[PDB]
Amino acid sequence: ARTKQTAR
Amino acid sequence: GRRGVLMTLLQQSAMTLPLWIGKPGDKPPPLCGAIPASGDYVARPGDKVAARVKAVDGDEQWILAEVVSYSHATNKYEVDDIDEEGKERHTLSRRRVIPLPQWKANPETDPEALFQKEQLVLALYPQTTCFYRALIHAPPQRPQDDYSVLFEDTSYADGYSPPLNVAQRYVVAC
Repeated sequence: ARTKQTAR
Repeated sequence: GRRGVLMTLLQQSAMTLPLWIGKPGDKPPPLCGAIPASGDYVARPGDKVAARVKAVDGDEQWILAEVVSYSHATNKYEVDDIDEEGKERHTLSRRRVIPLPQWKANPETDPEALFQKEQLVLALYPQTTCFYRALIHAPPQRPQDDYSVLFEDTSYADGYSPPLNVAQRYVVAC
């Protein structure tokens, strides 16, 4: 999965 | 790259979601837009879901996933991350699996099958494959339109993101 924390 | 493959896959799935086209007298079915699944519904292999999964380090996320199987012996699903990098097929209780809509609701014919302004939902956050708590800001006006949502976001002084667009495929009840 790609998380928000990774994304941001 | 993987980023592109992922975002492309998300678009594909959002765009191919069939529009519910009823005739006078029909109601929108379960899993058309905001209409919830029937009681004791079980998703089918291949169906897309939001799945509450715990990492090895304990972090819980609602991820975009696909049903692999359901065991009636144990009342547990297997689901696969739609991201290839997610190498673990997860075993989950029914309470950790929310079926995504199988139809788009047409705002021009079945507006009761859309979430209302200021409803709390789980919605897929842009550039990710995960769902987070949000309030509906505006429903779609036309069948191609996304929802506008306000995500809960503690990096804003008021606790909410600006309006962000999320397709009907990726907005479910919280």
